[PDB]
Amino acid sequence: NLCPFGEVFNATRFASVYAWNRKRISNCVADYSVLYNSASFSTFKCYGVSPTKLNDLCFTNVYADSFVIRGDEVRQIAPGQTGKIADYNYKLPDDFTGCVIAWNSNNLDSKVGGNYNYLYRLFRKSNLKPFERDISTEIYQAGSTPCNGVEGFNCYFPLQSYGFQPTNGVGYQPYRVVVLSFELLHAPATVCGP
Amino acid sequence: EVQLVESGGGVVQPGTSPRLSCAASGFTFSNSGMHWVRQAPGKGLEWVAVIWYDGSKKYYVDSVKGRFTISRDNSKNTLYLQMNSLRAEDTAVYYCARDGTVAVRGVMNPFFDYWGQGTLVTVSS
Amino acid sequence: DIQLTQSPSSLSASVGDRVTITCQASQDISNYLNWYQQIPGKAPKLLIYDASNLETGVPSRFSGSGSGTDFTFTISSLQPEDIATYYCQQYDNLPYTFGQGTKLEIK
Ligand SMILES: *[C@@H]1O[C@H](CO)[C@@H](O[C@@H]2O[C@H](CO)[C@@H](O)[C@H](O)[C@H]2NC(C)=O)[C@H](O)[C@H]1NC(C)=O
Repeated sequence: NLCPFGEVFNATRFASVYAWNRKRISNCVADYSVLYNSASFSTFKCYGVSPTKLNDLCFTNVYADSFVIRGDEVRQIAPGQTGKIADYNYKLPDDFTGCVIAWNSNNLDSKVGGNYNYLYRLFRKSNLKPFERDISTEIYQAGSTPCNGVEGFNCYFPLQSYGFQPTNGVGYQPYRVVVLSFELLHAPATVCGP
Repeated sequence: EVQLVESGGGVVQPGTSPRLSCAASGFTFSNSGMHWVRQAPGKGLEWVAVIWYDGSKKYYVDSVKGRFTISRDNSKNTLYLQMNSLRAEDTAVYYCARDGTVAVRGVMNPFFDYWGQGTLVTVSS
Repeated sequence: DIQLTQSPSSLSASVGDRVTITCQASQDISNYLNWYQQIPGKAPKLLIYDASNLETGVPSRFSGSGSGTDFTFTISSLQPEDIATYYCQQYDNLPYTFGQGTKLEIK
């Protein structure tokens, strides 16, 4: 079968940071080969299962989250790491049992004239719980003098655009992050290598 | 090849509104607002005011709210600040610094990366 | 309403000594803070943005860390050049107060 990873790797579209797709794969053999051999991977960090032994473990469910984030802040996608991403829009469980892959992709997202297409969550009322989607548009409400659905001194739109340019630098420039999560359940295991 | 030039200060009498103007050397100026900070003569520095992405938001210091008017001429790629009124505490040096995170549509540069030069605005009669 | 407070407010370390200055902020500030290099009558420029990374151009000796409500800024081997004042500022909440200031001296 050899279920492809290109559906989540080489797809031209990417939910910015919060509409991140949650694609589950089943009844296949990943083979985890191209994931390790490729030398273009900026970051390849795994927790728990060692990188070499992935093919030897037969799980039952595998999730492949995908998105893009500021290049400098890629480190924030890790267990037990707080900041302005994990704390507001996409948090990972402390006892995580998966891998995270980060690519440097400038030629594909940083347009010469500038790109403002990709959105970014900044403001929220309460902290975020692990593995939850927070697609939202309601205007931020500071509290006292809560205004209404309008922009004012205390009231702000809880979204922003990265504003990518070709020559921002190593940081502040597109990165492409894919998080592979493995889960084992009482149901029979199906996903593993040769 | 980035730098910023300020001017429009000096001996200023009370009740006047001199034009404190600063301009940029070269970049996508229209896509990056800025801020103005004030350096007390020997104490420290707090602020002056803010200018947003498309001249939309105009925030000021609470202590001096409603007095200063800060505007931007995008065509000239310059920023102007006027002085509606003065007290004895406005004897500082004004710096104007660019932005690029949590200040403008599009995060490009780290907050307060360059600054540049200064203008002395001591007020007396 | 944000209030900043730098504990030391004055240092005098040896040329080859490691100086670990600190910055404390009220409420929560998350991961938005910067440190500055105020030489008398000069632009403060920048060393560390987000309190976790050094801007491209500053010497690699300096470093920073911290989160939540507390941050630390470490200088490894300060040369006689590094005798400027240092300020810590947050930029998260619309009122972005500016740190008090810490005069650096030589023993
Ligand atoms: C996505 O596209 C890239 C480039 O077209 C593929 O890169 C592969 O890299 C391997 C070595 O790592 C080489 O065989 C080729 O450069 C590419 N393979 C093929 C078959 O073209 C990448 O493999 C694609 N994604 C996936 C999941 O295969």
